[PDB]
Amino acid sequence: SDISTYNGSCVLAMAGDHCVAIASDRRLGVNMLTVSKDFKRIFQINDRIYLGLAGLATDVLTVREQLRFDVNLLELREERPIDPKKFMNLVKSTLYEKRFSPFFVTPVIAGLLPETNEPYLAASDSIGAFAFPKDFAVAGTCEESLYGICESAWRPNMNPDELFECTAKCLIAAVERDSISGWGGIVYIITQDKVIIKEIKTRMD
Amino acid sequence: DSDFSLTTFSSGGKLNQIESALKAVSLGGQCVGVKAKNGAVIACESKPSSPLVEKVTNLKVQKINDNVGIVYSGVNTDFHVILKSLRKASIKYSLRLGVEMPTREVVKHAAHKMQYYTQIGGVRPFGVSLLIIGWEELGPTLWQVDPSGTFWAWKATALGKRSDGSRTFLERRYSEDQSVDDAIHTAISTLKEGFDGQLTAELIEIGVVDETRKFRTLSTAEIRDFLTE
Amino acid sequence: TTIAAAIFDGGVVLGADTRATAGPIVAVKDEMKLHYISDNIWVCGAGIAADNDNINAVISAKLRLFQMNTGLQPRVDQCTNILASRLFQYMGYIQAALIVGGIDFQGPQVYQVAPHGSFSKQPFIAQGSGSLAAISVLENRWHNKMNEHDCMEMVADAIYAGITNDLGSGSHVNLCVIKRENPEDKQSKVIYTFYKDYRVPHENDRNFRLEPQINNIDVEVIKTTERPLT
Amino acid sequence: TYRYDAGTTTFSSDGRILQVEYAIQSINQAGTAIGVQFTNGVVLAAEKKNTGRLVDYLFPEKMAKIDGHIVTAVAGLTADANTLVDLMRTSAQKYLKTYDEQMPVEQLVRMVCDEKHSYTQYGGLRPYGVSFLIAGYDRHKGCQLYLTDPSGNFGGWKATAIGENNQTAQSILKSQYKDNMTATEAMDLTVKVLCKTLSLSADKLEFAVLQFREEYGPKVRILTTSEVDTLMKRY
Amino acid sequence: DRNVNTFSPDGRLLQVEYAIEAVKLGSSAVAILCPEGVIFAVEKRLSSQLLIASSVEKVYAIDDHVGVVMAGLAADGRTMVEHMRVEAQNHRFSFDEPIGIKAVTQSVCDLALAFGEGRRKQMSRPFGTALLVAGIENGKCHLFHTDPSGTYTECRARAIGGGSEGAEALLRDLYKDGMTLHEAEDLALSTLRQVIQEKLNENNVEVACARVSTGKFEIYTSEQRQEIVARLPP
Amino acid sequence: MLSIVGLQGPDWVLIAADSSVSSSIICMSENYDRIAQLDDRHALAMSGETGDCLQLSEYLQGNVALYKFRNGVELSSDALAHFIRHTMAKAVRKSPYEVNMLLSGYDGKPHLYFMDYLGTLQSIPYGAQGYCQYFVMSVFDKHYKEGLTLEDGKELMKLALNQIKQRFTVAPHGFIVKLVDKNGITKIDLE
Amino acid sequence: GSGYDFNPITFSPDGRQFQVEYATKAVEKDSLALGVKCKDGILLAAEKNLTSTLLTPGGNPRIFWINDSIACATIGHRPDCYSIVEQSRNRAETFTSNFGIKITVPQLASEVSQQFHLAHYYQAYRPFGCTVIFASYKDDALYAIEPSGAFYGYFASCFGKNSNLARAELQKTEWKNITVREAVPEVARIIKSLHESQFKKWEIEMFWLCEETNGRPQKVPEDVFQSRFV
Amino acid sequence: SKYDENATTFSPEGRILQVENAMKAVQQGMPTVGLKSKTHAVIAGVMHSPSEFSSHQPKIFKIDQHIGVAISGLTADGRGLCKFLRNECLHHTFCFGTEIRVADLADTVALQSQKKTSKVGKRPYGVGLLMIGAGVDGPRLFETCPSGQHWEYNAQAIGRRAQAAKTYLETNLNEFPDCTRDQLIRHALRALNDCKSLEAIALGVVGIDEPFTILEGPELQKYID
Amino acid sequence: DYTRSITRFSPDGRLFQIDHAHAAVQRGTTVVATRSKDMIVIAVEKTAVAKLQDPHFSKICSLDKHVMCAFAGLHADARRLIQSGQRQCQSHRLTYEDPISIENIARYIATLQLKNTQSGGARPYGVSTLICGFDDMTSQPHIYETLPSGTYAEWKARTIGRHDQTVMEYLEKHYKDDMTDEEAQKLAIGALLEVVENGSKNLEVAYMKRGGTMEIMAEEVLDALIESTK
Ligand SMILES: *C(=O)[C@]1([C@@H](O)[C@@H]2C=CCCC2)NC(=O)[C@@H]2CCO[C@@]21C
Repeated sequence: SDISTYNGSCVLAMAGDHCVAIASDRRLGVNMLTVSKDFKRIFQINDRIYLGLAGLATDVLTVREQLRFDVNLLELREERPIDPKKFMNLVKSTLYEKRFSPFFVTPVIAGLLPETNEPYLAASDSIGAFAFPKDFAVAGTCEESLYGICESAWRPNMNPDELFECTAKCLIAAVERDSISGWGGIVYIITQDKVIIKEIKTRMD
Repeated sequence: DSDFSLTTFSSGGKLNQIESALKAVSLGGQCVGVKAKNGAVIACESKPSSPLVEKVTNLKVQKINDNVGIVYSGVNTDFHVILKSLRKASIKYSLRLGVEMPTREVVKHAAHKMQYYTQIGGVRPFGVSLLIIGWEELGPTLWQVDPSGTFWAWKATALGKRSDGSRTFLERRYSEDQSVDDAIHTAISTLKEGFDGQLTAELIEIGVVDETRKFRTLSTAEIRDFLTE
Repeated sequence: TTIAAAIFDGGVVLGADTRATAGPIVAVKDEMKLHYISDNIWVCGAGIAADNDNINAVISAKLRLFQMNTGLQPRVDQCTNILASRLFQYMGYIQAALIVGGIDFQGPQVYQVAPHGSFSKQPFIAQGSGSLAAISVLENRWHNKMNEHDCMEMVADAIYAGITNDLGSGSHVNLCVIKRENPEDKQSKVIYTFYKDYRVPHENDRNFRLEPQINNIDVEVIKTTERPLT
Repeated sequence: TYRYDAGTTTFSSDGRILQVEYAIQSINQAGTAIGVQFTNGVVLAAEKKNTGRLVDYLFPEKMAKIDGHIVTAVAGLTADANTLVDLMRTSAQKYLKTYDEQMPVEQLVRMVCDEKHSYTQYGGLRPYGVSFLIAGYDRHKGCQLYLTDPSGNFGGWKATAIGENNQTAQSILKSQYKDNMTATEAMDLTVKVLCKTLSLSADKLEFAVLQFREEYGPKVRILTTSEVDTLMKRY
Repeated sequence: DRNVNTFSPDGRLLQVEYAIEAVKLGSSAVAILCPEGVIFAVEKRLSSQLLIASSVEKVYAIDDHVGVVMAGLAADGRTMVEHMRVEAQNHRFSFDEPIGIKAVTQSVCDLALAFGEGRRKQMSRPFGTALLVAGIENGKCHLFHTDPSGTYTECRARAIGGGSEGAEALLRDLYKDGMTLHEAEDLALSTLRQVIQEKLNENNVEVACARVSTGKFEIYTSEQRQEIVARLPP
Repeated sequence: MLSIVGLQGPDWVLIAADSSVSSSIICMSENYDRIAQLDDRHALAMSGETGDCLQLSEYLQGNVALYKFRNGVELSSDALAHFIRHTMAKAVRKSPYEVNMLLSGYDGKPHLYFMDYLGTLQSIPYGAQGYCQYFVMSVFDKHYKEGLTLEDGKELMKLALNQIKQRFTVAPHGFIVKLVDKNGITKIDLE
Repeated sequence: GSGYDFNPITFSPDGRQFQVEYATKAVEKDSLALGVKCKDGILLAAEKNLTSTLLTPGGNPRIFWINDSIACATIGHRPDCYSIVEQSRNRAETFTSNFGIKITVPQLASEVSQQFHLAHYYQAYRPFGCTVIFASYKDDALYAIEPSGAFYGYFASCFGKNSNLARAELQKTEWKNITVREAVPEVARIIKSLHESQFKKWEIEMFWLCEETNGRPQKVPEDVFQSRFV
Repeated sequence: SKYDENATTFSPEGRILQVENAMKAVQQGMPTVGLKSKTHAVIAGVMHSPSEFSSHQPKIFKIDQHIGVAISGLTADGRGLCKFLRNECLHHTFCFGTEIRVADLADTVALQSQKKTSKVGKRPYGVGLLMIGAGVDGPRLFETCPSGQHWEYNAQAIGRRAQAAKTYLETNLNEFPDCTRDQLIRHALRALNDCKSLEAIALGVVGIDEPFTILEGPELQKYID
Repeated sequence: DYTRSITRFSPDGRLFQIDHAHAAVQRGTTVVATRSKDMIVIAVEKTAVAKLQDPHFSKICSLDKHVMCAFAGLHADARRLIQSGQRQCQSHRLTYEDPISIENIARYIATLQLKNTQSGGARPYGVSTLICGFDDMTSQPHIYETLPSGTYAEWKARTIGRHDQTVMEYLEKHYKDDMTDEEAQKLAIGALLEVVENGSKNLEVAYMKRGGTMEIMAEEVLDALIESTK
């Protein structure tokens, strides 16, 4: 049918009280067939930046490696970690350089601002049309489901526990309505001090 | 076919073309740079060809981006080419990353371009040394970029005409605790030391990065205000 | 999308809705469709959000490099020519239906640039899906040498018309008023005032929300690990 | 034409590229750079070329990071060093993109030496007048220290030196270098060798300490000015 | 001067003349044409007995019918014979026939003088090798001589290498148009032995015949070389 | 649509592939070795057009040998897997290799990677390319136990291949199974 | 004297382009060719000092067609002369391809002087040791390009050996007052007066572009003026 | 001498010394003679035999059906020019379907040689061509020079000992226009004989209706008398 | 690109650049490649600071599982030769599926050196290479010596680098027509020791057995063979 639908993906990011939460389904599916339940769609890009690539597994790995190439080169040439906004623009540049042969992945950058520690969500389409939702950034084949659940469920100023609570529950609700998405979830709660990587249980069907 | 390198190591390991470009810098007009606590300054004795020259049309102190600024000593046209390249690199950095190219990134790009021209064939090294000021995370920064493409980082330095005397003057009359106004005064005094006759605000261009971390060229009124004191 | 720029006596008023849709779903409710090009030029764009954002950033970089090297204020017809040439060389594949709105020595100028590279100087322009709902207001309320406030209200009402009548448009009306800092001085500095959320339609806001959020999904955590942020 | 060509990619009557020999001489005129391998890491040290009361020692000049597992000290033209460091960083990240693995140190050294050799064999361009002490770690060969030349020749060294008084530093290392040393022991050895060969102001020196730990992995840290001063004051 | 493609005030390409000198520094080789076949006799210079003689083969079979012997730089001759082999197989592919001896000779000669310097990206210097191209075309053996200048001449008898001039002088009164292939082999080996500085032996010589009866360019084995050296008057 | 099935064990990998090569409706050969031994440690089962699979296998094997010879170190299984992934990612966008692979390698640890023509790389305990996955994944899910012995592994792979034979309409006339362990890639028969 | 005479792009410390000066010497060595603008047309006359009596009578042209309206007298290095003739033909053809009309001698001279200048402006080229006099009645133009690339329109141009005396003699006549048919005897007399005795056999290769030729280049017919002399 | 560096360098006298060296390289070739009658054109030349038992190197070449060239100088450069001329004839017989004029071939070869002499890194062709053609332009003879120029002749001699042939041609110049094919060939062979230091002389003869043909050795015996 | 024809002929007929590349080779470490009926052995002497550097940088390389390769000369030109040879072995496998013939790969390396002698702007490889190995298509071990000139010759036992003439004399004296594998090892080791005053700590010996890969001799077996030879 569609190339994006080939690898079912469901990436969510939510903004809390000086904390972000990026969750993702753990399924590597090939159209309607589940190949794996240990597929990593969220990648740590920086100490306070995580990138979830919701889309074609091929382009998830290609974009992740290309942005690890760009971020590593930037941090070597600048002796400084990349900012969440700098990395957002980097991802936008990476996707628009292939604008006319686009990567079939929508990135979701969940980061904390380097100094203020404020949440920073930045979700783009296949070609880097980045949005900067102060509440939640969704991507993948569960896009409509995630939008619907997070619009009602997300509330401002969620602490890391509450932020994890909706990230997990809201992602579970999204994946359980997407056939090609689910098979376990992983939620990275990024805070000022620690990153909490909680593997949550979703439906395995 | 001129693709051979005209900058080559001499019998003793001395790039004669690099030394020649450095001499061109040494006869290219004195420009001073002073790093204060809360900013940095780059001034230059931009004495025009004649009183008929319009200063604004060939300002030696120029903007690379909102946060980075550059002065030079040497071949004016080489500086203009490097300045266009640095501004283009900064706007490319903004396109790819949404922020002005960092000060040390601008310095490294200028250094890379100059080294490239010292290695590729059919070209001579750029006969300019660039004093690039801008803010890094730990504070203001002044950077010398030589024709070789080697870039020093300085608290203060002059690298133009009579730059040895001016660098001794800076060694003798520089202190870290200087403010941006103190740094501008130090740069103007250094220019006075290495300039024959009375110095005038018309004849020097000053560009400063301050607490705002934005590079701004001082208008002739501000330069005169500094000179009078 | 509803973008509309008109030229009033003292300058240009550009306006845009803040709704980016990922198909039939409203992806963004605060989308920025007014793109700063130069201090005197702003482009409000419709079509593909990535294409609009990137082309506006690229032309803003080109004109910033121009103003730096040459010391010259970017011209609205210059920006429009660059945009039209770039969109023509991509044969309309960069779906950026742009409305350039600026003030140069020729005065306040509003240009349309179609995704295929067809530009046109027009007093008032509306582009996007709600471009028709907007242009109606623009057709009925624009007149030669109107003051800043009337043009602001007209462009905001045209963006609001697109918002309400068009499904692809919605949320807030962001304005950007390019104007000379001293209107009586034609040589005065061209400044811009961006009115983010100039209109926030109250009938278009979330009017209900469960105060006790009802949820019967329980999270079972397979594995937890905590890692330092440095 | 070619009247003013220097024959950079041409042999001499002795059989050595005179541009590579002049580049080596230029390195010998540059600030001393010393590398010392210890148990699970390599310590690189170097003398800054720009050392004045006014020079602001903001960032490393002779020391550069190539990747999380590779660092390089350089003797010679700092500009050519920056160019080849950019090339090495791009190559290491290219290898990481291709294999999802950190580039083996010997392969990055072979890449920079292929670049430097290509400048000595093709194109009639000036050779890269730089000698790299490429310290790094890879699973294959543990922690390694390689000495590159403008000719494009490299060799693994337990400890070595380049630059001015490189022979004196090599002799001092030979007399003093031990195997399976600790990070502190190797760093003190580098301090001793620099102090004897090289004045001696801490801010004039640069230090980087590659260290492989089974837990953290290969970690490269270029010692800051405060760290270099604290380390040197201990001698 | 100082550039490869420069003409002396005498009207000579200096690099071409120097490549001719390089050929004069190469191992001797005598090509004797007779109606039965063309016979190459080549001095194989063996710096040691450890040198595998078959690997310093100065004779190369360009095709079944045409072969070549080099004099001068063995590597430049390798390039020339590689080009000739590609040309012969291309000709068989394009025209379903063996390439003419003159045709392949002319092709390699055209390749020979295509050296250049000073222009952006070709060989940079003339081939320092002279070839004695010989083979059977239309039931006739043809012997050609190519030198670094790119000129080729059909030859009834020719010599290339260090002894080229002395070999030609010896061939003056020793070569006749009606010799048998037996006599052609004898004359080639005699001339070579005379113009070399070592006693002729089957191991330090390479003999090859473009034979009309077989219509093929074969390279003689050690047994055939012994069969020829035995008959020689010395 | 050729049936390649991989099964990763605690210290081994059983990689099986359809041994029947075909031209149109004709089964040209019944013992075609579709599993490519890129290295002595890595066997790459490939499902796709015989020509595409052969060319990709030869390219990857040549590159692995070239890496082993250029640098005196052999590629890991993760490094080789990501090199294959990079090759496929390059190909898909420009000149695609239409081959879905299972890379089984032992470099001191067993590894099985699910790779496809697009370039999706995933380490898997078991998997398959072709339509056989629709038939074998469940059996693996039903019968795979962590710490599976090599004999139990052969039994499970035999069960999966028997399911391919019995339920897949285009039943491969036979399979070639290879054990990738500390001893290398050894072809085996599952009976 | 000094080493500034080997590289065409090298400037002498006096600003002299020595290679260009040597190209001009090559022009001055050649037998003079001249052109005169007349009422009915333009007459180009080239003195051909036949080195050998075996040279074809009327062959070895020095006047060349460039266009159905443009002729080209050539002086100096004959290889460079015909190289510039063919480059002028190519420039006219490219001009027609780009613009449809036929080129004019002023801008044809500018375009060919571009190549003349590139010869001594970029390295890897030899300055053209030829002066080319482009004549066109339909453009009423007589533009001579020099080896440097300096091109000027002339009322009466002349280059080659004894070019100064030939120009001094051309100065004695108001050529536009007379037609080409009465200009031919005058120019022939000029060249015969300046013709050197050492060259026994020679010819006067006259061409004209006139109304009698309908503006087309044409060698002056033998009946009108027998070009061949002894 | 010091300016004899490149074909791109002008000597202070306006002379390209490398071009003059190539011209001398032509003057060192074997005696070549060309003649032109109102109906036929002839090129003849004593082919060079480097060795006693080597054949005489071919000197006359057939460029097109009614065009041929006799090379004098580096025979390899002559073969390269023959390849170029045959390509030009094949692209004029492709674009227009008729045979090119030998004047146009002379123009093209002169242009190529001049481009060799005008750009650094290239050498002038060390060969001079006596090209005879016949067509709508009539019989025409052109002596193309390394410098990049061709001189049209009714008769001409180049190479070594060519002064005697030139003298003979000058003596019989006015006879050539009316000379028949056989008489023009006889004049060619008797201009070469004055250069004798036949089986060496090769002669290509063309006519307005007669296609260019090469006669060598005994075939020319009938034209000696 | 740059094309300065580094390698040109001299008046005496010598390529001086090839002489200089041979000088570079002759300043390289000695290599000794010897063969038996079934096994080839290469012994390279190593100059190093044993207390301060790793002796793991080997002159002996493996172009393929059947092609062993050693070099004398510039280590960077040799690295380029070895890299190209490995690429060519793998490309021959790609194009033929058969292991590249030892003669084929030796010819390829010699042709690389030759192309550097022929390509403008390319410096001849200052490396002489010993390409050894086994061909199943011939059932013969081969040892070719490719020179900087680009000439390759097979040898029964060949040496390159410094002291190459002394080691050649040793090989000629102590060579047996039908040596056993251990006899080939002894010949190579003794030939290298004839110029080296150090044992296993200096020498580096590798070998390739019939239908086998390259195995580097241990520091225990090498020393035992050294003592046995003495
Ligand atoms: C507007 O045209 C629209 C927006 O996404 C818009 C795109 C350009 C500027 C950023 C936001 N483009 C679209 O694809 C949808 C369809 C309806 O109009 C959109 C909302």
